[PDB]
Amino acid sequence: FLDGIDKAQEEHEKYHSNWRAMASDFNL
Amino acid sequence: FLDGIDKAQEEHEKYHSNWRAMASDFNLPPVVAKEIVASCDKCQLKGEAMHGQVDCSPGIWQLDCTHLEGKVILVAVHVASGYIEAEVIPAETGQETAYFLLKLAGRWPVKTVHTDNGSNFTSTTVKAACWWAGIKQEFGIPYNPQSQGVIESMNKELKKIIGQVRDQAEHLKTAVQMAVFIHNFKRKGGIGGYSAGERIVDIIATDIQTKELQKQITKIQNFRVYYRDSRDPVWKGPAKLLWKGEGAVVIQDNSDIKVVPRRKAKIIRD
Amino acid sequence: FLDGIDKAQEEHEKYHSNWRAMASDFNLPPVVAKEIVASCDKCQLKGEACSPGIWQLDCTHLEGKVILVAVHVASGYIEAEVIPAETGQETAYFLLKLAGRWPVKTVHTDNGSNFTSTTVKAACWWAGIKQEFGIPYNPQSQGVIESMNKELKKIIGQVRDQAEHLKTAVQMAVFIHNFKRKGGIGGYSAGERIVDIIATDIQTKELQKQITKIQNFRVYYRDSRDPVWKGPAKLLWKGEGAVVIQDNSDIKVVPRRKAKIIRD
Amino acid sequence: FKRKGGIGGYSAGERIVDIIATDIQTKELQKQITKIQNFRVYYRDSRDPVWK
DNA sequence: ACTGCTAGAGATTTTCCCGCCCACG
DNA sequence: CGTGGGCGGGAAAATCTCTAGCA
DNA sequence: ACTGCTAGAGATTTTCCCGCCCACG
DNA sequence: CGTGGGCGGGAAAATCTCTAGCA
Ligand SMILES: C[C@@H]1CCO[C@H]2Cn3cc(C(=O)NCc4ccc(F)cc4F)c(=O)c(O)c3C(=O)N12
Ligand SMILES: C[C@@H]1CCO[C@H]2Cn3cc(C(=O)NCc4ccc(F)cc4F)c(=O)c(O)c3C(=O)N12
Ligand SMILES: [Mg+2]
Ligand SMILES: [Mg+2]
Repeated sequence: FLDGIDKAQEEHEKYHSNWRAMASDFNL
Repeated sequence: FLDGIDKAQEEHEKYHSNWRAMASDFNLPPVVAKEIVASCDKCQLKGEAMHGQVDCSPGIWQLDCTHLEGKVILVAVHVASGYIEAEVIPAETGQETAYFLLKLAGRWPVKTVHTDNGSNFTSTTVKAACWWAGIKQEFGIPYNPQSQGVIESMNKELKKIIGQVRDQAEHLKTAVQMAVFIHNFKRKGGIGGYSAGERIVDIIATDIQTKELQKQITKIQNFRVYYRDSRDPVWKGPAKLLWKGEGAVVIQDNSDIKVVPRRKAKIIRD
Repeated sequence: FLDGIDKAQEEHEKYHSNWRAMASDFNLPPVVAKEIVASCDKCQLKGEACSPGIWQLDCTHLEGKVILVAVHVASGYIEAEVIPAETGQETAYFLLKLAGRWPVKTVHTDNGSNFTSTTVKAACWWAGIKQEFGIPYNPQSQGVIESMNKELKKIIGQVRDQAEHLKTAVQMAVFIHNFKRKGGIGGYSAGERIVDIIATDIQTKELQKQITKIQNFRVYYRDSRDPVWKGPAKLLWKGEGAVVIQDNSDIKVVPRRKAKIIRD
Repeated sequence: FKRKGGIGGYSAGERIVDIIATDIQTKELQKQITKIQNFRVYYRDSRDPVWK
């Protein structure tokens, strides 16, 4: 794959986000 | 007095023995053994074992200075939500911390500060600024950094994310701003999966909703509760009804928040 | 509960109130209120283009010293910062500070030389902020920005004897404009409006993030006195005894034993 | 405005204001405040830092 | 292929004893 | 007039926990 | 009059789902 | 030949616990 997963990967590249933040913000 | 008890005392004078040793060697009750243990002024133990409670009120903010790469960093943290804020200080002095506190008071509803007993946090400029802004000052135990440890844990977290974020930026403080942005917004979890930036909204939203609803309801609902207390027949009152229960109401007579049963109660309209 | 939906529908036909009024008044789940406000014809206004990220930027030069002023224009909140030297790095630093405190989504400014640096472009690329140059979002508050700057200069003319340095009096002035200026509909100084706007935006974007995964899902359902598995209807509220769905245009309730939820 | 009598000594336009004020107080506002002040409170007790 | 551990203090639960008194022989 | 049993009040014993110190 | 506290990792318990197959309409 | 319900196997979610570090 989804585009939200790829944008969560960009979020991980910029901020090293939590797993729950990426799961909540993109329904993962 | 038995002679073995006096010789137990002399044994404690020579060796500072256990209470169980004097109990077993002379067939003694443990009360007199712990008395003889308490008798010696050198037989003093390691203290008591329980932790205190740090206050959790929305008007309190913790503040502390820390050190990294030869620079001083001023951190302030709201206690209930964990919303953080940090800056690099030019020099450790009370006037720049007073300027930081004035920025904090201008941006947030701050009522009471609580720091340690450092030199910069005891300046006359900080006292004059807190008198100008009407901020109650408070300090902790002079040699106990544990009451203020909640901001130290966040300093640890801040430097840990600073370790993750130092390579992206040239200067230190740019990465510091990026890190405080990351922790205030990007880091989720805690109580209900939110960042601290949402809880600091929700706490003040409940603050400027619930007590205003309470002020609107306290002028309308005014019930006078007379109560027959336990072990007695005296109908005492009147008390202010806080909330009507199903089998037990809650009231306040003068200062006692009491859960008095409704069968032992009597509610008057005015 | 379920019989108030039609009297919310005729209410939205006569008066066209939003989902919050029909949700809080009729004690409904807000998803059926958002679908009632969604199914209307003349209640379909514009999109986002409201915004909590309405932020005006304006520079001034007072006492030969630069003051950069930001305004949260959705709530009328305003603050500023004393800047020593006019460069894009200072504006990017202040913009990253504003992004760290509040969720800055869009900024409105002019085409000034200090605000057009590539450092600010890299900062807003790392932040993800829509940017406007010279374009007002709406021309009502356009003069009000300048009038608030003049109001803050009047507050500076009040409190210049309250502090020695420029920025200390500036912080006292923004404290006064945050708290010592009352009025309005319910006596809000400056912060209660912006925390109300931010709380409502957070709640409605949580509702958007909740509902954006439900519309992918399918509910195949049969009825009571029926074995014909109809669908796939759209889920509104998953319940323990009754599940709310919509098949074509009707808000229906179903037993969970008659339900079948596709996970994608 | 200027013909005052009755119980409380008001005129007509003031008595109707006080009467409909008491009416809108006792009509729905008490029930509205008592049905909105139910909330969610997290807390901890003494000698234990685990919030409940 | 190696590894955190141990003495003491309230605190709290679990359990005999005694006296006693109310219920019975 | 001569016993029994539970209770309750108190002592006292086993365990929970928990803490600070070893640099 | 003051007060230890907080983010993360296995681990363990609690709980939907699905498919299926054995028991039944 | 046409359905229902428990089971089991697996996912997955809420909580227990426990530690590292703040000089
Ligand atoms: C010169 C050798 C060479 C190898 O390294 C050093 C350093 N060291 C450090 C501690 C120490 O930190 N004790 C306090 C402590 C803290 C935590 C914990 F879990 C256990 C603890 F004992 C010692 O006791 C010790 O003997 C030594 C030592 O001998 N040496
Ligand atoms: C110069 C002021 C004057 C007063 O005394 C000093 C010394 N100090 C020491 C620590 C420290 O050891 N933190 C680690 C830690 C260890 C155990 C625990 F339970 C809690 C903890 F935070 C600080 O954090 C700190 O800020 C200070 C400080 O500021 N000062
Ligand atoms: Mg300190
Ligand atoms: Mg410290």
